[PDB]
Amino acid sequence: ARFPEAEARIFRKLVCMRCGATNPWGAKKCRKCGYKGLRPKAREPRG
Amino acid sequence: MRIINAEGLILGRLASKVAKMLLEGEEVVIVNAEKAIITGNREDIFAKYKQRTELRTRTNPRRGPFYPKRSDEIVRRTVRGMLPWKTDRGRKAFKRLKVYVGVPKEFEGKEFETISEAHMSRLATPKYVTVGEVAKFLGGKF
Amino acid sequence: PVDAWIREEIEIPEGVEVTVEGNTVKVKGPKGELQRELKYPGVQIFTEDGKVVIYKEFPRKKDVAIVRTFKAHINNMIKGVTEGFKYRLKVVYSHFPMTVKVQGDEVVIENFLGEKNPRRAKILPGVTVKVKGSEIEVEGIDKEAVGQTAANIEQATRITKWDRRVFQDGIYIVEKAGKPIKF
Amino acid sequence: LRPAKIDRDVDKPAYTRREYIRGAPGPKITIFDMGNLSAEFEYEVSLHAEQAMQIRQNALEAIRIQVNRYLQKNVGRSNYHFKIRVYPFQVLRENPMNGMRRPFGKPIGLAARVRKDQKILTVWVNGQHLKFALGAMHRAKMKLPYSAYYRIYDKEGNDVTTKVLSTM
Amino acid sequence: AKKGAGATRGISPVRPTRALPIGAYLKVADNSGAKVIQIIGVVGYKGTRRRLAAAGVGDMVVATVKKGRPDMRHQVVRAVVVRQRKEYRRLDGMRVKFEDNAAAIVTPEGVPRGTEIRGAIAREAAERWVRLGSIASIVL
Amino acid sequence: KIHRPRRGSLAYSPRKRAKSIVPRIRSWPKDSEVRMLGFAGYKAGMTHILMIDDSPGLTKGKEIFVPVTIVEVPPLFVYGIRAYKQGYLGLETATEVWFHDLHKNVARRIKTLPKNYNEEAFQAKLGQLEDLVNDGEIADVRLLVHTQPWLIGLKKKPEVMEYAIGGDDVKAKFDYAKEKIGKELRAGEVLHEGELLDVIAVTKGKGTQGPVKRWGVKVQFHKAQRAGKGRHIGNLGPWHPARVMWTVPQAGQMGFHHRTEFNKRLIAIGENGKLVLDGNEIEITPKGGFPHYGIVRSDFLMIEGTIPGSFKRIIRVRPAIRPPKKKPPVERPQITYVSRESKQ
RNA sequence: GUUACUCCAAAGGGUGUCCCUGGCCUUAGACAGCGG
RNA sequence: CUGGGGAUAACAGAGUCGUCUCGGGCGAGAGCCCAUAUCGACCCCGAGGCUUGCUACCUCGCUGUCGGCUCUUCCCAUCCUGGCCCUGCAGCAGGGGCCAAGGGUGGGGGUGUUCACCCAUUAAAGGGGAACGUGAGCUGGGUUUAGACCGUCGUGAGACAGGUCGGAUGCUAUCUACCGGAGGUGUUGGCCGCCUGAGGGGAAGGCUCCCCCAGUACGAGAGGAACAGGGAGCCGCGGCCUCUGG
RNA sequence: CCCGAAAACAGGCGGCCACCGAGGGCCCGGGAAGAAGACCC
Ligand SMILES: [Zn+2]
Repeated sequence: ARFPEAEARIFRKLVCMRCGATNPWGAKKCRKCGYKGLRPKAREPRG
Repeated sequence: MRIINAEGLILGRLASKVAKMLLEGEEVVIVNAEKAIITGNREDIFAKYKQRTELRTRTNPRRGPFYPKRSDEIVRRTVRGMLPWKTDRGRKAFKRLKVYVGVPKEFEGKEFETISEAHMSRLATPKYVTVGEVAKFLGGKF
Repeated sequence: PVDAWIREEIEIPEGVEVTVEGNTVKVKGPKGELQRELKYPGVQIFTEDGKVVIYKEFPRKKDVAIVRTFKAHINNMIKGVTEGFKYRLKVVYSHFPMTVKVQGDEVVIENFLGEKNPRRAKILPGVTVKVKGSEIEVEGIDKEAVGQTAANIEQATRITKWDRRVFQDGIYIVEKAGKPIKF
Repeated sequence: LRPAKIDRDVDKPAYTRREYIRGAPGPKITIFDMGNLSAEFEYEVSLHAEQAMQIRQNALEAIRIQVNRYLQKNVGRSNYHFKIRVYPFQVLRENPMNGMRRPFGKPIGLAARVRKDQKILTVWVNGQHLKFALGAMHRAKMKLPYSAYYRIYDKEGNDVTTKVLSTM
Repeated sequence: AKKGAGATRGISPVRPTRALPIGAYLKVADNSGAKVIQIIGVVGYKGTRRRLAAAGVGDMVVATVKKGRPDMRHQVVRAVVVRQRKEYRRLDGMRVKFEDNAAAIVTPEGVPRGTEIRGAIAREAAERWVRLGSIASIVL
Repeated sequence: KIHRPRRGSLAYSPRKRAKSIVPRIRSWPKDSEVRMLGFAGYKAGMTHILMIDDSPGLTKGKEIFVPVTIVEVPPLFVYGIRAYKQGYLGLETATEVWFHDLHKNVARRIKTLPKNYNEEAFQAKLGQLEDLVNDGEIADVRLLVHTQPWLIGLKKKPEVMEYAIGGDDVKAKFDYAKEKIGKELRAGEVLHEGELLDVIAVTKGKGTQGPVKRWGVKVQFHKAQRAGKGRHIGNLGPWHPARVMWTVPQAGQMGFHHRTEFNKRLIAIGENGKLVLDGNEIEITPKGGFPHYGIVRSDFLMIEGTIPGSFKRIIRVRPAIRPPKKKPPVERPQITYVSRESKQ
């Protein structure tokens, strides 16, 4: 139940740590707020 | 009576000219009211007109306001705005005008004027919408 | 401004014919006609020795971007009447094997996650769908139609309520007109 | 305590003289130089005020601690000569609230009066810690009441911020 | 079916009239220690401004025990209304009524506390609550 | 704050006397079958039946009590045909043709009728209209109809109405109308047993009533009952806006309103006051007569439930405009008992 | 936006677009692909 | 008691926002490790005027009243109901955020209470504005006018931003406003009847449970879903008198 | 779904009279309507 075919289109996103919005994979700042803190979408549990 | 085809004309400039004619004393008929254009962004335009339509007296809705939803009446109301509606002179001028959607049989194959200082080739930016679009968004039968 | 006469040029291939009349571009190849409206103030399109020329006379950055967008579109139309486009899709399931069928202008998916109700996806005019085992192919001439049909089929299988790490069943794109998808 | 929009303006007269002010308080800030105090470095990163300000000692101390911690953790005491140039002399007063009967404030704190384009603080450094000095600059700028700007100064009295910034 | 082996709840077609509001006293018809209860609530009921909850035959109420053996006095219990004086209609049109207002004390899940019911109960209650019709001799 | 919903609905305002006592029909339903889309009659009374439930739900298959209202429907006379074209804003009447041979009593309603108007002129006008319809100028065709209340000794003055026709083809509608003009129409030729109907009438009159009855406002505390304000409302509104709002409940006319009631099932169509069971024929008029009415003698509908209006009043009926998906089947249900006992 | 005043919200961010500057690259540079 | 005063307090309004409530910038760090899933110090920048204060522009015979009952309407800074995103999101659930104000947000106990506390239900039992909405609409429990008692202060007469018992609620609607009912004029001759339908109003509908899907997916277990499909009820709205009751 | 030709472009259609008189109202017997008026037979 790993399915890389599915991971490559579920988990190729970035998230802004101020506003929370999803952003395209190769970006530098957020669509909405202009913030520079963008992290990859969590592909494995953290914590 | 002067007959003006509104196809491709900027609404406010057209209305200014027409108001001056009505005040000078002429009878005017506008045809193809749905094909006149309004410049700018669709969201701002539609928001303005929807806000106009949801204005009413809180104590009695039979006392207005009565802002329009149809295209011919939008055009008529703009002209009215450009006149002295509170005086007898303005009321008589406003009675000298008629506006029509499309072209009715009675005006087929006739001389249609055009107002040069209203025309959209004059424009440069392509952000524009149509009065018919506005009417459809507001819910008017044309 | 950037320059004074930005001019882009596309060479026509063996058996293609481009008509340009009235902001409408028309392309004929071995297979099917294709039409497209491309208008912006100051931008002109016409034909040369063999070429399609797009031209503007004192451009700004945005105008440059638009000229090159139009060029991209014309090239895709030409490549499409010349060869065509084909996209590839793959099906995966943990439990509950899903049956995918083509009937009319809709694709039908049933037994998705155990659901009694079937999901449905539209097929736009002029696009062909084939199903070979665990794989789907979407082929045609219009790039936008082909991509839209494929995206319809992929969104017909979408989950909002449960964790997508564990729940991964669905239909996914793996290749868009040649270039494969990779993480 | 009260917000600093009350005390950042410079329109009141100077109120400094301890032999006439009764009940005046002592300074919370006591240290003004830090690091290696003789090393003869090269570059002087100095902050300047954009317009005239009154800076409180609470803010001054916050800046002190923050900047020195950054510099100690990422440069080391044997470098980074840090100095705060301005002492807090002006006495701030608040009206003990009766109402506006007999309003003349009792002392509550202190501030330093800084004029347009007046050096506030300096970090002397060598070639290969400029980026950390500029981080200190930015951290400090973020904690002041009005805006400021930094310069980079060479020996002989010259401004070199343009090119030294360019090369990095 | 998930669990049909033994079920507590059923389905009636009638829906009698809500006749007994908050504040009503009810004689207890089963062999538990309680004798008289008072209604303080009606399970599964939402009202409006200044309206009291009310119940009829077949409904579960929340009650307080007023008379009874000491272990039960001052306790808050669940009960099913099993007899009422106000007329209600059957599918054929005929009205039915009883001589008193009476309830039987149960568990929230529906299980009867007690072993027998003394007297006649209503078919509506026996149908909505299946385990009561077994411990009641006469059912109408 | 305590929240609660407002007292009464604003959807039937102004609450005024009806314009006419004959109800108009504003909208028509879409029916493929080319037929006349409604009928009219006179209310007679209520009774009840027992029958085997046919509607979806539980109780399907069980015997149940069902209340019934009876509507007396003598045959209508089709006296005219009317054509409608498309105007600038909406539909506009183009032309009407009336039939030449009319009952005497129609002049009590239409005081000024044509004088000579022979059969030949009638045929000529119908030809004019046929050619107009064949040209392509016409958007709709409707029938003009009148009641005959002299066959039941109720009145001599008739009610005059206009009904619509089902389907799409204007030419097919016109052929239907040309067949039907100059002839009587009976309710069996139009309605199907088991259908769902909408019913339209003017409600019972009550005159001027106050807001406890008209809007369902609360009676005030007993202190106010002894102060003279028991059946009043508290206040007409706030300081600003410095006017009474129309939404505030007040006294006035209650009843005699136009109302439409959705989805009433037709259960049986009778003949000459009799209904056929499996073997026998039974009079639906109860022993002693329907009260405030007498004896049903012509033709009648059973409609289950309740309908607006007083007893001797004109009711209009149309097929359902807003029905559900889970319908009952269009057949007469199995009836076991009909009440014939005295109703007084 | 269509406000001389009587009667108009910032610290902090965006190179969104139009401009003035200064360094490192540029006969092969910033990637884009075949390989070590 | 008289004469006066908004030159001067209590109150509604007006101004202001220290205080208050609601936010934000940077980042000390806490979080197995990992700044930003969650929590975020110290300093610095703001919004609102529904919390209290400050001031004394308006009003000294406008109405001076708090709370409750009744009745209408508005905002969103969203508790439930519809739809989505991230997670230190296995499922069931939780936490934090975005769109969205169409509908719902109730019944009781002690106290004059608003508020707060408690009980049983509930999908949840959100909060604010409208002269702290509403006394020419009701009530009059509270708010120390005149009578009286206790404590304390005072030589005393007396007092108490202390407690306790008792203690008058007026009005024939001039104008406008709204609910409904009638008579005229006009619409270029008058009259009968049938229609169109510009424009206005609407919540006319809103919500819960049960069966089945299924003891299934998920999961070490224990626990425990969803789409579609079938039934019943509660609240709201509009009618009717066959049945049942008054 | 309810109100709705005073919708000032103040409407459409069929028929009657007119350019003594079509038609209406009061009066009379009533009620399914109703504070006076209005509505209905
Ligand atoms: Zn953001």
